[PDB]
Amino acid sequence: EVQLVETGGGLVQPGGSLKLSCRASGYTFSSFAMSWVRQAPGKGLEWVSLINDRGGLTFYVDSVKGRFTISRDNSKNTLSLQMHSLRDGDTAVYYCATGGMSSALQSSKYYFDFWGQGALVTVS
Amino acid sequence: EVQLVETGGGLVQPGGSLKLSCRASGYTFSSFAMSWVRQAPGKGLEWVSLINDRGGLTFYVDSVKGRFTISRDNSKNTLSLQMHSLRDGDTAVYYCATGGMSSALQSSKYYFDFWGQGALVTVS
Amino acid sequence: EVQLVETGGGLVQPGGSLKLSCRASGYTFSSFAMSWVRQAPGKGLEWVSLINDRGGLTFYVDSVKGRFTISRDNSKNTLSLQMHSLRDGDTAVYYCATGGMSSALQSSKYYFDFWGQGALVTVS
Amino acid sequence: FLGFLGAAGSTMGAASMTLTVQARNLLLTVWGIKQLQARVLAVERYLRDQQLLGIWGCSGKLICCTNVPWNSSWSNRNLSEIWDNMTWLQWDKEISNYTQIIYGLLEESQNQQEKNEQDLL
Amino acid sequence: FLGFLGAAGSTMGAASMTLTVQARNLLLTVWGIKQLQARVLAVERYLRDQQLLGIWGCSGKLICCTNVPWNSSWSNRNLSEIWDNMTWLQWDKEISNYTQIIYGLLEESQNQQEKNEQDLL
Amino acid sequence: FLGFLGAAGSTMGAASMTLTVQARNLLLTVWGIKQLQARVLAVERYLRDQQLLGIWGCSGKLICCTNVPWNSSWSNRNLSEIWDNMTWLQWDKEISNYTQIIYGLLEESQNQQEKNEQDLL
Amino acid sequence: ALTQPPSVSGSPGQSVTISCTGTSSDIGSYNYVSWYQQHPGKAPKLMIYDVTQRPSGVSDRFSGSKSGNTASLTISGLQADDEADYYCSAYAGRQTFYIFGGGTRLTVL
Amino acid sequence: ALTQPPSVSGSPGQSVTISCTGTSSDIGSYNYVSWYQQHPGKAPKLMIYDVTQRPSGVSDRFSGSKSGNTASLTISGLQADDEADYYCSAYAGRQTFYIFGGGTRLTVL
Amino acid sequence: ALTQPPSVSGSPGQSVTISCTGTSSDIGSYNYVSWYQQHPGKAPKLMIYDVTQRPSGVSDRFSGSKSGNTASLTISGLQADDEADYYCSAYAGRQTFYIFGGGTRLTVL
Ligand SMILES: *[C@@H]1O[C@H](CO)[C@@H](O)[C@H](O)[C@H]1NC(C)=O
Ligand SMILES: *[C@@H]1O[C@H](CO)[C@@H](O)[C@H](O)[C@H]1NC(C)=O
Ligand SMILES: *[C@@H]1O[C@H](CO)[C@@H](O)[C@H](O)[C@H]1NC(C)=O
Ligand SMILES: *[C@@H]1O[C@H](CO)[C@@H](O)[C@H](O)[C@H]1NC(C)=O
Ligand SMILES: *[C@@H]1O[C@H](CO)[C@@H](O)[C@H](O)[C@H]1NC(C)=O
Ligand SMILES: *[C@@H]1O[C@H](CO)[C@@H](O)[C@H](O)[C@H]1NC(C)=O
Ligand SMILES: *[C@@H]1O[C@H](CO)[C@@H](O)[C@H](O)[C@H]1NC(C)=O
Ligand SMILES: *[C@@H]1O[C@H](CO)[C@@H](O)[C@H](O)[C@H]1NC(C)=O
Ligand SMILES: *[C@@H]1O[C@H](CO)[C@@H](O)[C@H](O)[C@H]1NC(C)=O
Ligand SMILES: *[C@@H]1O[C@H](CO)[C@@H](O)[C@H](O)[C@H]1NC(C)=O
Ligand SMILES: *[C@@H]1O[C@H](CO)[C@@H](O)[C@H](O)[C@H]1NC(C)=O
Ligand SMILES: *[C@@H]1O[C@H](CO)[C@@H](O)[C@H](O)[C@H]1NC(C)=O
Ligand SMILES: *[C@@H]1O[C@H](CO)[C@@H](O)[C@H](O)[C@H]1NC(C)=O
Ligand SMILES: *[C@@H]1O[C@H](CO)[C@@H](O)[C@H](O)[C@H]1NC(C)=O
Ligand SMILES: *[C@@H]1O[C@H](CO)[C@@H](O)[C@H](O)[C@H]1NC(C)=O
Repeated sequence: EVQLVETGGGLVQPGGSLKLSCRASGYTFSSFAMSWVRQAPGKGLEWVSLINDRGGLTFYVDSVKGRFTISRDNSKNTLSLQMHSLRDGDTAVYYCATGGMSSALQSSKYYFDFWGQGALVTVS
Repeated sequence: EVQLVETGGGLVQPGGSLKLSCRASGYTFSSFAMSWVRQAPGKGLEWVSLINDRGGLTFYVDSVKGRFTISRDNSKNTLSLQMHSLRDGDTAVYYCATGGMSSALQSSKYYFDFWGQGALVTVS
Repeated sequence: EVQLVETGGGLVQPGGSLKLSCRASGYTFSSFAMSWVRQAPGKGLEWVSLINDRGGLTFYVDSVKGRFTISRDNSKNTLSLQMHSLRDGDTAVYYCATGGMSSALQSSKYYFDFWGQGALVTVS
Repeated sequence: FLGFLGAAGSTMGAASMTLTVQARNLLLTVWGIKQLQARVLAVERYLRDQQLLGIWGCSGKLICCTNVPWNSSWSNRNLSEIWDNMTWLQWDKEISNYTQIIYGLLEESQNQQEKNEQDLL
Repeated sequence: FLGFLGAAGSTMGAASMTLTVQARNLLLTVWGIKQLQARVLAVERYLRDQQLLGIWGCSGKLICCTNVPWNSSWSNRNLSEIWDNMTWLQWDKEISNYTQIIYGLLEESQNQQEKNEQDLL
Repeated sequence: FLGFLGAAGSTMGAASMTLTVQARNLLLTVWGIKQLQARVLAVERYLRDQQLLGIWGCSGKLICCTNVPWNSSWSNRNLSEIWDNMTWLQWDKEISNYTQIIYGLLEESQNQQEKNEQDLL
Repeated sequence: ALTQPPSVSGSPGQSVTISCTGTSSDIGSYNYVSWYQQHPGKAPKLMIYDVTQRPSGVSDRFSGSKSGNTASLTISGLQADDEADYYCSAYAGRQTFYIFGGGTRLTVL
Repeated sequence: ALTQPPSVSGSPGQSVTISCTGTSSDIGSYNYVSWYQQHPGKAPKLMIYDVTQRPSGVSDRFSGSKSGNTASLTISGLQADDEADYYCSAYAGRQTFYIFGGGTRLTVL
Repeated sequence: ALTQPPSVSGSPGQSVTISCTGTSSDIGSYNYVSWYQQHPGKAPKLMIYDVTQRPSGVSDRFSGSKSGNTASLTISGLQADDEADYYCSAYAGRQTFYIFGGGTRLTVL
């Protein structure tokens, strides 16, 4: 049993900023790469960002590439996602998930093993 | 006197695959780079692909870049071109030709010295 | 007090070529990077090209990238800009300016400290 | 943390973070000769390893990712066993008989790469 | 122009154009032993510097731009003073006490870089 | 196929595929001294060549493509004669008198390249 | 991205197939096509990963495969408990890491 | 590029502000936004460089700052001698080195 | 690509010129502009390579040159045996290796 719990504010003005976070437990945090996936209010899933297990390498979807920052702290078992600028198009549920990458000295994943329940963020 | 003889099937369905080949004689096969050029049924010439004399380096025109493979076997004096997916727009005569590149330790070519007669390929 | 004096022809036919130059004095020529900036007959300023203090590195705005050459001779205290092809859209006053880059072993600039008065070039 | 060879009993993926620890430890006339021979040998051994990395295209690196595939016949194990259970001493015994084959393949793929890169220039 | 150490009294940015000048100058039985010891030492000293550049990711270079930030506490001066007024002998005295700190940081950033580059492949 | 120097009578382009063959062959107190001198010299000669490749920007390579143009006055021949008819022994005699000029040019173009690459960072 | 918009349906005990169609520089070239199940209001669950493999805890009623540029999810002994949206995703190389298709709603009759 | 098209005006002794708005991968990310003054018929003069700094010879009537993606030039004790066009520019990274906005005409009332 | 669409013609013994116009990052910058002759129903033959050179076996009735971004093929003592299509091609750098123009039909009058 593992848990991923998203926290963070859910209501912002466009043009502002928002920081979300995700507390993990039940597994070695430091052994896994992690990512964020959005669920549009009425559509499907979209990948947004990915961070390596050691925190050194980050990747983004083009639509947030110059706006969002993904960060990790392995001593607290947490992820964070720092949003800036914010658009109406960014309204979504943001899910914390474990998987996405690999560490090249272990079997690859390229899929998401665990999901949290998601933080809801609305841009007004 | 040199010869280049194209062989291979001439009728395929779109969505399929086709392998063409070209037997060479009268010159040292291994000393020359080779390429394929298309002749549209009613238009001009188009370069499609190029392979180095040793077979290690290949180049493609963007329109077939994710679909065609060019290969060479210097022990049999043959070229091959493996087509996949196939579009109606790929109907053409495919010519085997000698030239196109160089080996950087000899005079350059950047032109085609010898041509075969061409295989006719129709996509239905 | 420093001076930058632009010289060069001011009337060309489209499709031709033109060489402009800029004589500098009052400062160590070799200590500064230099650039050219255009003033459209009825609009604003546009950066065109930049050359490093030692003359080894050059940069261009995309609109002239395949047409203009920037060169420097530190023994004569001069810049030159060689225009080719020439378009009606290239009519402008061409200013010689000091600044733009840096030499990575000294404080950066990224601004223009000195300006000449400008050569006027008309494409007919 | 650990000093020289302190990672010897650690697993392969726990070790291999200490590569600089070991790399830096490789550097009456009769006594003078015995010591010069010892010093000359240390230099010669060092240089042979560096020459070998060079011809494989790994000069200047402690970790060098190559373009040679791994034959399953050399060791049919998954990354999990090799990097998480085994130590480097155990691994060295397991594939001792394939060392020269692997080295020959590394030299050959570099020769081909080096030439392809010349033709592209 | 200048030969070996001719730039010693020049400023740091005037010097550092002569790096190949200095780099190339680093290369009865009792007399034989004394000279072999001198020659063996010259080789050992040379190789230690080359090994050190290697682990910092600067192999094969005379000028190597790294990814470590400069702490203002090591020397709170602007580029103008360091490169235009000071000589290398003066600089070496000014930051002698920080040399080992800097070296440790250079080794560590290379270890991290080298691993990140493996994961990307 | 061929072992050490087996390609000596081959043409320049047939040879130069055997570069690793030659590179790997470069590695009572009185007898001890004579042998240490021979071993120390082999190391010193090896390192001088490696240092030289380094300052030219060719560290770690057997084939290094540079950015210096070939003056026709050094040898006015086409690639066909040089790579297909001549051997390396013949070539070495033909351009012996230009070796130092070429070496000076290689060092200088590397110094300029190395600095331009610093300014771009 | 990937496509398959329709609803999908069948009666208990009948099998159903959910398609996932992509392109060559995507699903064709990489064998990394996972599938996720999502009941409305809940986070997604991984059902299939890589191509055919399932996570421990996932029943054998779920399997999948691919051909050409099209992947599919097969549900065999269809249950009322399978009423969830299903999504496919795929690794699409470096630069564009992941893409998803829209999902399909599975209705049990 | 950068934008600020309107004329700007005020009476002697009144301050005025000239805006310069860009984007994130430009003015937002790099603190290199100089300002130039140009009387018609003359070459431009540097007034502000980097963000807030002025060249020696430039009076303290000229200062500037930035916030977010917008920079501005402030003129305090406005003089009749300030009747010039003002332009902002910015370093926009490698590849696209410099961009300029159109300038504004400052009218003294 | 390269352009020259019209037919070309003349009587036996008259010279003709066949143009080939490209761009700067093509024909302007690289001196690699070969020409090929093709009788309908047959594979092409190389007539000119590089810029002015001809293959052994090609007569001196065929020559060529370039100026600016335009290349041309010259046929001198025009024969009835020259009734073929002529194509120009050029090396266009790495990435885009070769381009061709459409050819022209040479009619002997
Ligand atoms: C020795 O083995 C134990 C067994 O778990 C392990 O925890 C310990 O870390 C090992 N020693 C080292 C240096 O890793
Ligand atoms: C793997 O090794 C076996 C012999 O141990 C050999 O026959 C086989 O061809 C090798 N495979 C490859 C891909 O080289
Ligand atoms: C992979 O690892 C497992 C350990 O759970 C092992 O049982 C299996 O044999 C390994 N696969 C191979 C290739 O042996
Ligand atoms: C290999 O390491 C893993 C790490 O958790 C451990 O669970 C497993 O039992 C180990 N296998 C062996 C054979 O020691
Ligand atoms: C290596 O050779 C020895 C020779 O007896 C053999 O016993 C050993 O099993 C071999 N190792 C492997 C991994 O096959
Ligand atoms: C020595 O100092 C003087 C002082 O200006 C300077 O000009 C000279 O160049 C210095 N020597 C060298 C080698 O630079
Ligand atoms: C700079 O050095 C001081 C001690 O001299 C240290 O406390 C500080 O953290 C260092 N700064 C950085 C950025 O490491
Ligand atoms: C920068 O250089 C000036 C020389 O004009 C000097 O006065 C100032 O102290 C230097 N800044 C620092 C960081 O000390
Ligand atoms: C540093 O060099 C500059 C070069 O012009 C000179 O003006 C300045 O006075 C020098 N400063 C010192 C402290 O020598
Ligand atoms: C280096 O240590 C010595 C020890 O006495 C001290 O005097 C000197 O000031 C130190 N250097 C610096 C730059 O602090
Ligand atoms: C020696 O010369 C002959 C002459 O053709 C040639 O065939 C042979 O290969 C040469 N020897 C070598 C090692 O190439
Ligand atoms: C070629 O060498 C001659 C002298 O042998 C020299 O004068 C000439 O300038 C050299 N050419 C180039 C391009 O350097
Ligand atoms: C080029 O090669 C030919 C051999 O056919 C030779 O006759 C000619 O002299 C060579 N060119 C030069 C530069 O000498
Ligand atoms: C050079 O080699 C070619 C290879 O075919 C040969 O034909 C030619 O005669 C050789 N020339 C000389 C001078 O040996
Ligand atoms: C090299 O110098 C010697 C000195 O006599 C001369 O004979 C020889 O021709 C020179 N070599 C060349 C290639 O000019």
